[PDB]
Amino acid sequence: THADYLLRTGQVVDISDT
Amino acid sequence: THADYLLRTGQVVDISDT
Amino acid sequence: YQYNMNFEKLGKCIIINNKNFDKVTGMGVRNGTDKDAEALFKCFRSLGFDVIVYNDCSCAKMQDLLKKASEEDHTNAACFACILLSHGEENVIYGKDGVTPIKDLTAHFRGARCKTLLEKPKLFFIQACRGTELDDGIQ
Amino acid sequence: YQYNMNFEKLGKCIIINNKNFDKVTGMGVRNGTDKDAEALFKCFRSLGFDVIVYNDCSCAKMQDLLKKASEEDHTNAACFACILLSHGEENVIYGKDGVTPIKDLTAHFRGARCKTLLEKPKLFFIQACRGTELDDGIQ
Amino acid sequence: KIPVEADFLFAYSTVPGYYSWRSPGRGSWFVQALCSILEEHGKDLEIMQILTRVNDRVARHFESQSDDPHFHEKKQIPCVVSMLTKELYFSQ
Amino acid sequence: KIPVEADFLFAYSTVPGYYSWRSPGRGSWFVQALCSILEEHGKDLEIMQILTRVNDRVARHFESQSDDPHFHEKKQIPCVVSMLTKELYFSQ
Repeated sequence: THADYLLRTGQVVDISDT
Repeated sequence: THADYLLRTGQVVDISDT
Repeated sequence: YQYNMNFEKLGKCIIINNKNFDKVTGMGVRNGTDKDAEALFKCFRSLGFDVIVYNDCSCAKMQDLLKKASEEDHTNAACFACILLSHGEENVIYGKDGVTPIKDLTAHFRGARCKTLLEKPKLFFIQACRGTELDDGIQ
Repeated sequence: YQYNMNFEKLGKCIIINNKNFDKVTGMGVRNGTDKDAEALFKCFRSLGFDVIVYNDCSCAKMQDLLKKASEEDHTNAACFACILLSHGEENVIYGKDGVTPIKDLTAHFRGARCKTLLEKPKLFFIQACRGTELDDGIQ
Repeated sequence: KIPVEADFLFAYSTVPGYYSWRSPGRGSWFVQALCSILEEHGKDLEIMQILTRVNDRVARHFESQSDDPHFHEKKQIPCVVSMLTKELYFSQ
Repeated sequence: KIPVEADFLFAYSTVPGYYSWRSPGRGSWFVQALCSILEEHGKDLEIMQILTRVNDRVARHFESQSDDPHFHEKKQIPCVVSMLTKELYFSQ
């Protein structure tokens, strides 16, 4: 899966910046 | 070992009684 | 800030006292555990909890026990407490007939599973081995 | 009581800031970790610690960094703190080149391995993943 | 909105990987101590203060005795895991 | 004699098994909150009061966002493991 990839590689991040 | 056996089966108690 | 304690009652305190285990498991008798259960019940009762003591529970009973406790209406309760007294190993506790992971026990009180205890303190006191390591001490 | 804070210095504080990882590990770049390290530095320094920041540390560095730290003399120190910033996994933190169990880092301060800190607080702040579960939230 | 894993507290009698002592006479160390501290300070201190004191008591007033050297004079320290989001007092 | 496992305290950014959040713009949720609480009470409150307040701050004031739906509106709760035997104040 792709979602899993980003997570196991630690790339998922909070975009609440804006 | 007897030590490991007594421990996994939780039979080792504290004898500070007396 | 602190948790709000203005409720009709403080809550329920469930005590699981496992002393005798089936021959199979090979686990010994936990002598001194009846003294523990006696002390704990006496103690949590005076704090104000509604104490219930269960003895030599199977893995099935323990799950059922807690599942149905989490299905009750704790709306008028300040918190919840559960004391586990049994054999154990890393991440698991013994029933009289076998082993149950602790996470499955505490899971019944997580989020949607018990909307009634949300924002209220859920306390778990666990008297059980977590391996066979021995702390030798120092100085 | 409370721990005795009557000593020359509060204590040493090590900050390990792993941001860029080896292509091999496959791990991503932890953007925003420098922001955490700068804040932590300014923060713990104001509390009174002697803070040192080490970046992109390999697993070998992390071990040594902490081993030698435990070999020092904290006789005039009150406590000790270590902050770890990195990718992680259950019971594990990533160095730049690989993974290292958290228990091997902390073991350097266990009793006989650092008599200077016996009876003194040893604080480990750990900002690292511990799996990939996500909390959906409730209510 | 809040985390499903919030507001839980686990007071373990021992640290991960270790054995947990008990006396067939007076019961286990963790429980004996947890109770005495609760009797006295239960209506005054906060559980963390309560449990921190419990940690101190089983760590200084308890050491094992065994006719076997493998299990003689051993020590024990409890383990408190916290996800509480506020202070907890059993009172008003 | 004291236990070799005593006097250790761990402040984890998340509970076992979960993911730990951060925004490339402001940094980790756990750190932003630890620094903020420490910046305001570091010298007045006990270690567990601090960490307990950090637990509340990241539980209530943080919530994720992502273009991907499988990562939107998620939460987090820090985990504190204490084997401490006394109260800890940084005010020397």
